Amino acid sequence: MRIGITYTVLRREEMAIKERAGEFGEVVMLHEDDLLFPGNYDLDVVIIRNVSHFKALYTARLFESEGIPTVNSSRLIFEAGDKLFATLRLAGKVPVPEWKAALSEGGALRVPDSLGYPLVSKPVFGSWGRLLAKVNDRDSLEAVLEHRKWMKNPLYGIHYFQEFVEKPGRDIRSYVIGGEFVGAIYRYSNHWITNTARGGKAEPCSDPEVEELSVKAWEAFGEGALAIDIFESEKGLLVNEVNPNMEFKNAARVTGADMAGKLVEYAVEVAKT
Amino acid sequence: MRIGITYTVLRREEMAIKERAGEFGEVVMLHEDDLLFPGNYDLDVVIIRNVSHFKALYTARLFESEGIPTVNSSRLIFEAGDKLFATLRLAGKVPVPEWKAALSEGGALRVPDSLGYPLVSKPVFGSWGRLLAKVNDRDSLEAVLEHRKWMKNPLYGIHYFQEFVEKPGRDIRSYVIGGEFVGAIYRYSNHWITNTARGGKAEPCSDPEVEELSVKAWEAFGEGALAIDIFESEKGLLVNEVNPNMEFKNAARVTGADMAGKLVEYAVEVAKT
Amino acid sequence: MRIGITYTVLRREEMAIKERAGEFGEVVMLHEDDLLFPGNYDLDVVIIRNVSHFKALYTARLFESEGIPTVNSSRLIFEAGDKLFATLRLAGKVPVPEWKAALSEGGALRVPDSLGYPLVSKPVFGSWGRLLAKVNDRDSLEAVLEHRKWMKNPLYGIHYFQEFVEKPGRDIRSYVIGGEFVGAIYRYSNHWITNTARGGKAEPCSDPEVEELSVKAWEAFGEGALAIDIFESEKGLLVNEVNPNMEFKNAARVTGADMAGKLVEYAVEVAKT
Amino acid sequence: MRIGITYTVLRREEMAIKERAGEFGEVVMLHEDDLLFPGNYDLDVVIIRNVSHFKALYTARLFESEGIPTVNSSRLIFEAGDKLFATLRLAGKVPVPEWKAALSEGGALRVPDSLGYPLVSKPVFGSWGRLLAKVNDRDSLEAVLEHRKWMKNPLYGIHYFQEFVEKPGRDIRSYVIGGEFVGAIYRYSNHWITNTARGGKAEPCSDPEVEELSVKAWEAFGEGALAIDIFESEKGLLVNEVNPNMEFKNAARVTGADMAGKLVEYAVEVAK
Amino acid sequence: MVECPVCGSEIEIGEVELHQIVECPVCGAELEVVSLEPLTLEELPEVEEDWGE
Amino acid sequence: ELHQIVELEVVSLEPLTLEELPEVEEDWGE
Ligand SMILES: Nc1ncnc2c1ncn2[C@@H]1O[C@H](COP(=O)(O)OP(=O)(O)O)[C@@H](O)[C@H]1O
Ligand SMILES: Nc1ncnc2c1ncn2[C@@H]1O[C@H](COP(=O)(O)OP(=O)(O)O)[C@@H](O)[C@H]1O
Ligand SMILES: Nc1ncnc2c1ncn2[C@@H]1O[C@H](COP(=O)(O)OP(=O)(O)O)[C@@H](O)[C@H]1O
Ligand SMILES: Nc1ncnc2c1ncn2[C@@H]1O[C@H](COP(=O)(O)OP(=O)(O)O)[C@@H](O)[C@H]1O
Ligand SMILES: [Mg+2]
Ligand SMILES: [Mg+2]
Ligand SMILES: [Mg+2]
Ligand SMILES: [Mg+2]
Ligand SMILES: [Mg+2]
Ligand SMILES: [Mg+2]
Ligand SMILES: [Zn+2]
Repeated sequence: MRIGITYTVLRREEMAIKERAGEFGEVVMLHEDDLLFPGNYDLDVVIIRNVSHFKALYTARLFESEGIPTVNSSRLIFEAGDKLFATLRLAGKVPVPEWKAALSEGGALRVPDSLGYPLVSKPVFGSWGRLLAKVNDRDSLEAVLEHRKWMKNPLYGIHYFQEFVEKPGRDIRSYVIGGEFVGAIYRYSNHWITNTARGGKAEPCSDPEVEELSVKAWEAFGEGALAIDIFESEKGLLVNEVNPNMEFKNAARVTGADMAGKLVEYAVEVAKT
Repeated sequence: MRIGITYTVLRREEMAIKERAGEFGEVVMLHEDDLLFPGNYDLDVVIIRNVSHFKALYTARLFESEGIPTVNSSRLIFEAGDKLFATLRLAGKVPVPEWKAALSEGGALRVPDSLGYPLVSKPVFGSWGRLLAKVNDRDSLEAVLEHRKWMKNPLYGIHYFQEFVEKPGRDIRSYVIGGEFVGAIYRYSNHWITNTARGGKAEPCSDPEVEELSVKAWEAFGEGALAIDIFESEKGLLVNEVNPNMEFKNAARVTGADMAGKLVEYAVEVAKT
Repeated sequence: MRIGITYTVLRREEMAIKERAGEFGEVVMLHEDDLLFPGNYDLDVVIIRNVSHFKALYTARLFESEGIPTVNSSRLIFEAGDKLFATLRLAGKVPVPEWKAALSEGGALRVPDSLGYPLVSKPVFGSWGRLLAKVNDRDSLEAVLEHRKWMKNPLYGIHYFQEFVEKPGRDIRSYVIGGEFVGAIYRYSNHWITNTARGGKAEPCSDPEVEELSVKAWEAFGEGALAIDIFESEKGLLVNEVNPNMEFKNAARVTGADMAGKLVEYAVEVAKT
Repeated sequence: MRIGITYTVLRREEMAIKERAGEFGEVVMLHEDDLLFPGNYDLDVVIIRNVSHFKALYTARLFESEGIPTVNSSRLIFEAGDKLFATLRLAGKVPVPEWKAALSEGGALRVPDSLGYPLVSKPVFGSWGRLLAKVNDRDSLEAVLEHRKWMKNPLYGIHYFQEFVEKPGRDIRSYVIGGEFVGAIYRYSNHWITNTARGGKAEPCSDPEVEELSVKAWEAFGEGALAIDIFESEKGLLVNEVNPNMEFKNAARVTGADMAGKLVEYAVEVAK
Repeated sequence: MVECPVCGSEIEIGEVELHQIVECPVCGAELEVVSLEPLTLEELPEVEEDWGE
Repeated sequence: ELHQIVELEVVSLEPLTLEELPEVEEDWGE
């Protein structure tokens, strides 16, 4: 067994992954500088851990082109990592917040017609609560769309919105790896954006309802290791987002769950094919 | 006489300036491709018509370095063209809307303690009504700040704000060339952003109050050809901003004033000394 | 038959497609401002003509999510429109120029060791010859990598290179729709970058080998309407790129082939699928 | 306008040429049996279509001797119809395959020292790809020379060779009349010898570079109606030979170009 | 007829649609029909980094 | 016509009779 790990920096998650991988075989640490394709790699599986979402996606695809399976796969990284492609796959399978998508500034102006105010604006490829906006009226919608318009990245021209969900000072982060629920936490904040990357505080979550919903959300995709984001609302639990390059150092610390170990065990299962 | 005209694209105004000059001497049309320094130019004065404020600034400075005076001057383009530098120059001399400047996101968050809501966020270097935001609450302030942060043009690190002024469906654009008032117009809209670039419609303005106030605003700078943006408010006229790359085609059309001709006269005047 | 056409602006292309579509059934012209999802659309097929590649990609996926088939599909728009994903798909099946991909500046620095100089650098998602660079040495490689690093778009951090092919003052552009070759042109230019967008000159190409190779290149994807880019080299024909939102107005004029009609005929075939 | 056409058999070529000539004026079909010199011929121009190259050459010269202009001229028929004379005329002006000529078997044996193997041996006066040999080594070279030696024709004692050019399964055949490009085709074959005469298949060629190169190649001679043979190589386009009694039935069919019309239109220009 | 915003000339463009691309017959300016009810031409917006084929 | 080749060579008119084309010589062609 030769297990590759691709990485930008080695965060606590990557060091834990490395340790666990070493229990199952030889570990090859592959910084981005070490990635050059086409190339000659002797690897049974690669665990994709690049901090950049787009570098993760492309490095998965390139290893697949070399016949080396990858956790997560390029398909899952692309679909799960995009807010819009992901809600499309979740829709009809699990409950989700009300959402709307437009393809231009002029189309986006009509989004409140369906969703009302306040609504949430967010970029399709982001993470860590980046560029999330709570929009309470027309003037705010205009300001957000004016700024998106002048940003260089064409992806900011895909306009994705949700109803603002009134959560009870927290949201839920769960983990499902290969169909197995591995654990969940609450992320508490006195700001409506609860990411731990923005100061969110982890606490263990043991609601049996989130376990079943989490597994169903994972089954919408049918593969891989996913960190799933869930909201409590007056209409019950809603699946917001899924994430294909999970961070978990706070979640593992707070639950005792060995996310790293489970991730590596899944990687070893995919290596067998 | 040899009068240089520096331009990005030949249109009505540049062509109008070309013919008014030429009545005084030989006109040399200088496309941006023709601008190379250090260089041998034989010109008595240059009329700076570059569409880019920044290219205009450097073009002015470069001709000055060859001992060739420039309308407008590099100093005036700098001071008048930057909204914060401009309002600082205006602050003593004429009424302006209440304003605030901060140097970081954290400072900017304190702005509504001074200005109240609603307030206006805008870039210091912008024109044509681009990136203007009317900010009605904290959520919107945060959104605008988030988006400015991720644009990563260092200029957006200067956070300039004004109170939102309740104008009567219009604002005023007046023209002062070498201290002489040459004309004013109203710009009408049922959106609070009244730019003719933004679909605003121009009418003649004859109000002697604005003529007085326009010359006073010009005098705060003491040189050049300026277009002057004035708001009518509950508390009287206010000078919002000044502009050293005066567009006038609609203003001249609707007023019947010869802005082109006045501009050229001033330039030959500038060429004397 | 209700045939949707999705567009940013109506070029000759879109006008001709609209004409042809009208002979088969009812045409629904869908500007980007009209695109709102989830929505209530009544369409048998949509022809995807958005000028933005990413807007094309996302609108295709959205219509697919409403059960409406799309020409081209979202899968083909993504794979064919990404240089790296396309090269990976082509590499089994047809000759392509030697290429390398790296995920960091550090890794990109080793590319000359494989490809030699001169090499060509290009972004994975561009069109019209945009950001193509001919890199003759290490100093130019560094400059190019330094600029790509500073640019905002994370996609510019995926470093795709090719050997510089010495072409005979032109390249070849061919069209395959639903597996049928419809025509080809030479694109002549005095510059190594030959796109008609800047602005190469079109001449008809009757070369039967380009016809055979173009059909093979199409078969590597196995669907849709593609504009294929082919280079002549001392080692023979090489397939460079495929384009899923074909322009053809010059190609049509110069060959007399009805690209627009063929595209629409294919669209009615997928509508009945 | 009174136009003579000399022929051996009435091929598709000659029937089309006759029809087109008839649009301009009076046509006189002259079989070789009608050719006797000195004689009295009342003709403004003669279009030379004899199947035999040498018979074409001499009948052109004979009509010239009676003060009757000829398309092609005897000079062009000789210069373009001989591969050595033709490449010497081409080599100034357009790219050609590397070539060598020797005047004896002993000299011919040194040709591989310049050209290398494989090389192509071909007779100086041939057509339809006859007697072409791809020579891969010295034994093959010796065999070709031994057989050329034992043939009657003293023209086989002019030893003309080219480098073997790796073509992409085809070559190109171009038509230039009076300095005007009229059309081109690819000739495909599974064999390195691509002549339609030996089963080559025609496809239309619209390559602007073959048009340009073809006109330049015509300009090396500066007159007449020529079929031009071009090879695609890893060095680019090479002009191989030029042909002064062009066949075109397939080329015309495949391209839709009117080779017969252009030929006749040029002949009456030449007549006046 | 309608005024070209680059040239100033009055031109006939025929039976155009909204957002249609037109070339001015006098100055060769590439233009976009941005309105029909009041017939208005306009120069095209800036090319984005993902525009094309 | 008196020498048309047809799918060989028409040798005669008065009594119309077809015949095979002659021997290909070493200078025949284009
Ligand atoms: N529609 C919404 N209503 C309420 N809170 C939201 C909504 N969308 C996002 N949030 C908050 O912002 C956080 C980040 O948003 P998310 O959609 O997960 O994007 P990211 O990929 O940046 O984490 C969530 O964990 C949640 O606390
Ligand atoms: N503080 C404000 N209150 C009300 N309206 C404003 C304010 N600032 C700008 N505007 C409106 O927006 C327009 C454009 O703003 P301006 O400051 O002139 O920026 P620009 O230089 O982009 O024109 C003004 O003409 C005015 O109609
Ligand atoms: N590796 C290369 N060698 C030589 N020329 C190239 C190479 N790559 C691109 N070009 C030239 O630049 C043009 C544009 O490049 P291409 O890869 O087709 O990108 P685009 O999608 O922008 O058209 C090509 O049509 C060709 O003329
Ligand atoms: N030097 C060569 N390299 C490759 N192929 C050749 C060469 N010479 C001749 N051929 C092939 O043989 C054919 C006949 O050659 P050539 O004798 O030059 O014309 P022809 O015999 O028809 O007058 C050419 O059309 C070409 O396909
Ligand atoms: Mg996320
Ligand atoms: Mg999240
Ligand atoms: Mg392309
Ligand atoms: Mg291309
Ligand atoms: Mg020959
Ligand atoms: Mg030949
Ligand atoms: Zn015009």
